[PDB]
Amino acid sequence: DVNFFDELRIGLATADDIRNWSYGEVKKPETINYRTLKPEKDGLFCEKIFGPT
Amino acid sequence: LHHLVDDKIHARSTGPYSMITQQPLGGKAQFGGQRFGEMECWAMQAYGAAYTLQELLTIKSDDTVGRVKVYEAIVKGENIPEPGIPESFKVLLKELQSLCLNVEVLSSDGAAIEMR
Amino acid sequence: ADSVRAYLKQIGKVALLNAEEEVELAKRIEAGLYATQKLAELAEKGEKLPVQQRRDMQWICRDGDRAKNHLLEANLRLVVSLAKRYTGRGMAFLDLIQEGNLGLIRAVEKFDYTKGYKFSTYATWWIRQAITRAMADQARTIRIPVHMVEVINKLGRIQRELLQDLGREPTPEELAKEMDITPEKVLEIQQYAREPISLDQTIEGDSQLGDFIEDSEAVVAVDAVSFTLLQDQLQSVLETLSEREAGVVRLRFGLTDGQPRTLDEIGQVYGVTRERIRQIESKTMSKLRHPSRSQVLRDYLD
Amino acid sequence: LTPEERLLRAIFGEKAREVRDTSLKVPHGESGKVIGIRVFSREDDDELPAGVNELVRVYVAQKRKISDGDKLA
Amino acid sequence: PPRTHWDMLLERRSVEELEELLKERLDLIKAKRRGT
Amino acid sequence: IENFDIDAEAESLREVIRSGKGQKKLRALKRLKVVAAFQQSGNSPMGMVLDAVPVIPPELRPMVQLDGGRFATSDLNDLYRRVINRNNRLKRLIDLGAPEIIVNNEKRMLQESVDALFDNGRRGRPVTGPGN
Amino acid sequence: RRLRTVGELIQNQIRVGLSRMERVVRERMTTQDVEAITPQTLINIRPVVAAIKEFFGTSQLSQFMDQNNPLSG
Amino acid sequence: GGLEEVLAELSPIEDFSGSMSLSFSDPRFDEVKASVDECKDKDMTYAAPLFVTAEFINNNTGEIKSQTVFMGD
DNA sequence: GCTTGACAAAAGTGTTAAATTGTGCTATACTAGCACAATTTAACACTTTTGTCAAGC
Ligand SMILES: CC(=O)O[C@H]1[C@H](C)[C@H](O)[C@H](C)[C@@H](O)[C@@H]([C@H](C)OC(=O)C(C)(C)CC(=O)O)CC/C=C(/C)C(=O)Nc2cc(O)c3c4c(c(C)c(O)c3c2O)O[C@](C)(O/C=C/[C@H](O[C@H]2C[C@@H]3OCO[C@@H]3[C@@H](C)O2)[C@H]1C)C4=O
Repeated sequence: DVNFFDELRIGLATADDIRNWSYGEVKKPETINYRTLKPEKDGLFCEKIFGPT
Repeated sequence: LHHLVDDKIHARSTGPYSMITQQPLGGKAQFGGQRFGEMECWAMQAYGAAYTLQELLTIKSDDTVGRVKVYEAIVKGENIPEPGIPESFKVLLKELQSLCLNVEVLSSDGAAIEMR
Repeated sequence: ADSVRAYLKQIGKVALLNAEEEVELAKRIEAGLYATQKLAELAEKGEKLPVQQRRDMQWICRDGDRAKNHLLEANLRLVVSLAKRYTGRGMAFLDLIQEGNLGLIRAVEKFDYTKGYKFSTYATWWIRQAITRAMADQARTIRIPVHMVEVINKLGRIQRELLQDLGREPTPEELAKEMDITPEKVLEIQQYAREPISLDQTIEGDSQLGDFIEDSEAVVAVDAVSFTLLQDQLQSVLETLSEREAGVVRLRFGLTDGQPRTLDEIGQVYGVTRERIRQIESKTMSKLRHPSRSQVLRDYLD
Repeated sequence: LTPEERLLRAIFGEKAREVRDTSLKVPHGESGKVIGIRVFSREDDDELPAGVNELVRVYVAQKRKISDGDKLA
Repeated sequence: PPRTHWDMLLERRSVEELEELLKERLDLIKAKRRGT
Repeated sequence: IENFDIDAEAESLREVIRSGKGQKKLRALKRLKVVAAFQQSGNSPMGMVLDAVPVIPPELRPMVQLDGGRFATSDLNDLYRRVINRNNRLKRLIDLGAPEIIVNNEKRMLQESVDALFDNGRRGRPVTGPGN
Repeated sequence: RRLRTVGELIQNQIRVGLSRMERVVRERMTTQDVEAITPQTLINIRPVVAAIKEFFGTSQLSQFMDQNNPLSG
Repeated sequence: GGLEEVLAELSPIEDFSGSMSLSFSDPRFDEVKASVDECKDKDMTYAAPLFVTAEFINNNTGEIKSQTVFMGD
């Protein structure tokens, strides 16, 4: 948390840039289990990639 | 007439915050705070009150760590801390990334800075 | 101009087949498939073949795929014919069409010409199943499994039939008996059948719903400070206790490490029987309850 | 629970309860008296939406003396 | 271990049925090149 | 874009403006603006075609149960759901081996989903949920 | 310039519910066995009562009655 | 009647072939379920069930199938 | 001040039965429900650990 930085730059995000940012590839169109209501693995809220609940 | 004081007076020091954005959520339902909109920022900028404007947009609404530290400062009677990065701005950076726009905050050195 | 309008333009460019045409294509597709498997088994067993015979065997393998693709492109209109009837149930028309094409593929894979039945007779089952199977798999944002999607449709079916028999919407006990399930089961099913709503939706005027959700784990500044003030008050009590006594209370609750510790594990650090640790714990706790030591923390109760 | 909190539970002997308090309180600034209460219960054969057991509605009224800031016309 | 097009074909026809089919197909190409 | 000499496309574009002045010069002039913008920068123009698509964090596209047990969630989830669904189905069609019409149809659908994900309604029919 | 009164505003929403019923009745006829159909088999009312419920429930024309004073209502 | 007006529009639902034709007629209303004061109490809609008198005729076999249909509240 | 044995409660553990879940399939011609396998979840018998008591060095 510096709060004093000089420049702000924008540019086209290459496939490698996107590839690099991601903490994992979401593989399933699943949001959450319908009974447990907990996030489905490899899905859109998968804790494995996005983070702990 | 159905406009009455008891229903229209609102006051807020601290309270709940939105889940997506970290600003106070308005309305009487949530003990909400008042909105400092686009025109109001123009007036403050016209006055030249940079610190008053920064205070309103960083540690009164969106600074997840700033708003809690200022409360700690007021209770302890200490000076009010230096503001942080508005969560709204950080959310903006992520929303640009999601559009395949590589935005990089840069210092004098030209080195990228981890926004975390 | 329009996406679907473009797809129908191209599927129509292949003329629909007749029975004899289907049977022949179904033969070549089958011979090529066996000609392919034959050659693969040979290498494992040896069994070299006549150089020439292998040549026109490999061409039969190649020739079967034209029969496969020609058969698919001819019956694409059939898929669209079936997919139209399922629009508007939570799936885009094109997605229905594609999943239908998947069913058409298997129908070709599983077709049998020796039965002498027209192709549309048998392919309709696979296209219909592929579309509905897909809807249960995808149409819902939370994705109920197929068997549970099956019991929901069956339950609504029952409520519908009964409603006409009764003249009123049924009670949970009636649906439970009519379906041969428990009344708490049907209630649990009706909770599963609930479908979500959009935060990005707006409600009166210019206010999207999303702005009203509280962040529950967001640190509340009035409590976090008191917690810091509380842990400072506890730091005072420990200095009053014996050095061994203060050390025991922490480890038992792991104030410094952040993790509790069992007595036997507290015995290793202090080299004493775990019962002694239990005894020291009992004596120190009672002394903490002593009037002088705990007076301050009463107010910090809540 | 918190290591700091679990100790206070052991000192003052108040068992950390197994459940969270989500009670219906009166909104800020609102005041008055309770006129009536309506109660719909699952135990009794009341009709409720799936998953809902009991419903209770409290009606509060208040006398509003004409006050500074009220709007007349 | 998926269920492939071969498995689905073997389930409905024995190797002798497939073999006779292959013989017919082989004779067709055989007649094309050999006979004008 | 792979077979693109981005200097000679630029220079051949660079000279025509002064010689063929007229209506066609304006077409070349404006076109030179974007061609030179890539020349000065060291960033490749391949970025205009995505091999992978980033997924916004869940907190910014939340799915929470407002009280009453009912659930609400951002439209982004259904938009991401459309993209990943058609992406996987495409993989399935490739692995099986499928007529070009079916595969091409799936690729067009996939492209449209990413378009709807980024700017919905910008190209043709906007994707709608319940209540249109 | 005319004004669609309440009775017609209901009538129009009834018409929409009967039209989507017309389509289901049509498809129901084909895949159903001849002589195995009765007026009950061809008709699922889900669209009709949904049209009435949706209109009263959602439509802009169906409004929460403002009752602060009898003149307002 | 507004309901009869919309029913005259659908009757009859004729097959493409016209082999099977289904006719609607004679709307029927039952007495209200509960009073306005009871509906505002129990959070239910003030409604009266609506029966209809339909019919399905087969031109091939000439059979007549009459029935009573419950549209809804 | 500390230790030991008897002991019960609690927490693991491996083994099994039940449920949950996913995939395949339906053959007049037309251009939902069930069977079965796979996987997950519960149940349970059984073993180790942990907290506890009385009694004694
Ligand atoms: C839920 C609901 O009933 O809200 C209603 C409305 C608020 C209540 O009826 C309210 C009691 C109101 O009657 C009284 C009240 C004193 O006035 C006010 O509340 C305000 C503060 C606004 C004005 C004021 O007090 O000064 C009296 C107002 C007196 C006058 C001369 C007046 O101005 N009338 C008035 C006001 C309107 O704005 C609209 C309006 C509208 C249509 C088609 C109308 O004919 C409107 C109308 O005639 O289209 C819009 C874009 O959107 C539609 C929005 C809503 O419609 C619902 C319909 C469905 O019901 C539930 O789901 C739907 C929901 C999402 O939308 C409106 C129609 C919309 O703005």
